[PDB]
Amino acid sequence: AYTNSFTRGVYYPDKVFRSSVLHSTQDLFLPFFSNVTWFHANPVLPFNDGVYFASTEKSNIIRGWIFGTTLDSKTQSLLIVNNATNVVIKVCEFQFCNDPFLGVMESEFRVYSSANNCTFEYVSKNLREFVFKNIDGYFKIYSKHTPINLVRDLPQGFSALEPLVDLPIGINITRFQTLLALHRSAYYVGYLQPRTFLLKYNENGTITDAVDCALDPLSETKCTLKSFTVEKGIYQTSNFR
Amino acid sequence: SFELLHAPATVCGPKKSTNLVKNKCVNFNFNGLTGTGVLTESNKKFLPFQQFGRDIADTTDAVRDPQTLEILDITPCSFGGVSVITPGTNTSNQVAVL
Amino acid sequence: NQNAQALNTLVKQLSSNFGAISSVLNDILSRLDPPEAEVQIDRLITGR
Amino acid sequence: VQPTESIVRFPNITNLCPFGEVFNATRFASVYAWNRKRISNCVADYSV
Ligand SMILES: *[C@@H]1O[C@H](CO)[C@@H](O)[C@H](O)[C@H]1NC(C)=O
Ligand SMILES: *[C@@H]1O[C@H](CO)[C@@H](O)[C@H](O)[C@H]1NC(C)=O
Ligand SMILES: *[C@@H]1O[C@H](CO)[C@@H](O)[C@H](O)[C@H]1NC(C)=O
Repeated sequence: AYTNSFTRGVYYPDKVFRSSVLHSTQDLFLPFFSNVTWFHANPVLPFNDGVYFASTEKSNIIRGWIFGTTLDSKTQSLLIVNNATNVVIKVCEFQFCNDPFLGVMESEFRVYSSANNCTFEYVSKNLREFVFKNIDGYFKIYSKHTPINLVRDLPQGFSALEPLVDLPIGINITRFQTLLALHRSAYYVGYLQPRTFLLKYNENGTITDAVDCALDPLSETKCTLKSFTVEKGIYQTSNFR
Repeated sequence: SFELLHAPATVCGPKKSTNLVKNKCVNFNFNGLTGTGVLTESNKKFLPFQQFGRDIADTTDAVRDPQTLEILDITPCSFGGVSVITPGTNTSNQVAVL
Repeated sequence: NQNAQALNTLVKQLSSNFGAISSVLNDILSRLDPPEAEVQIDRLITGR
Repeated sequence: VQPTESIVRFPNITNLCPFGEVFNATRFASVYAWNRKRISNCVADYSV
């Protein structure tokens, strides 16, 4: 299956506050209007330079993730999961076993079977989306909650992706896995590339709109003028080689 | 036995802070952000978390202290030229300065 | 508009390293020995 | 005007890299079999 990611997947390049300047950045973003490879409720997916993960559900069935570089044995591997409550993060080099799909009443225990020289620990009608980046041994996560009414389609709209956490674990992730909670008796995936954007701000809060100034000629023209409004005339944007 | 790896440093010593001062020309250092200016409390709120606000011409003008989470304002320390007003050396020697 | 734009692109040029280690002086000042930091400071001074 | 004085300000002190179970520990090991407890992301108070 395939769908179109209209204007989703926008996070904050840094922690700076900007009142109303219409700022132009250059970083790794999800391109506007691209295919997402949406699934149903799940093989391994390559983690090239960062991914956009989104989920649409009405029940708490979607669960954490597993990352790594070989996904076979004896290597550094992220592992973020979640139980009924108190989200636990377990990020170490170990012999991760398999893909532990969760099995539901509250009786859910099939996670792992191996323990070795761990290095880190942590214990703590809706749309949830995440962005993962692996830069200089830092793992950054951005998250946002959005209430929805339709669940069979990706909604139209804009929302910034406020930063969640960061981890200093040096690792070179290349693939990852996802976890569900199938009972016993729909998640979106997209990749992101180096682009240039025109994030807005409103001096009373956060980003309200953005334009990807590499999509169509108006995007290039707006990006040149550094404004969202273009007056009648002819504008010289770039060069053709 | 300390060790140095390509992974970012994680175990590092503590940094001695100091009690901030307002309404004076000081040399500030907030988690690397340095410079000088008069410190003043802000009338603006960043977010549930933001470190330092900038503006057009990418100048740092608003930061929050990482002990009380209060946003402060940075204004450049006073500078300007001095001018000498004279009626002429032959006329007199009184001088007014601007 | 022209005067403001020129005066704005003037002060925006202060965040360019001109091939040196960094744009800020107070970091190249307190992260290198003076004798070689002279080269970086000069290379930044010329650009400014 | 000139800067009255220089000020530095940093966040609160987090987990203090527990050394009490390494120095003030009860029972140590023998030489031919020595421990290798490794510290991790925290603040080390070498002044004490
Ligand atoms: C997604 O890929 C298919 C072919 O695999 C293509 O027909 C479709 O136009 C693509 N979607 C977008 C939004 O370009
Ligand atoms: C804008 O700020 C005003 C106060 O300055 C506040 O009442 C209002 O809720 C803000 N708008 C938002 C948060 O959308
Ligand atoms: C300036 O001084 C000279 C000699 O000191 C004098 O002759 C002349 O009248 C003076 N002129 C004025 C305007 O004071």
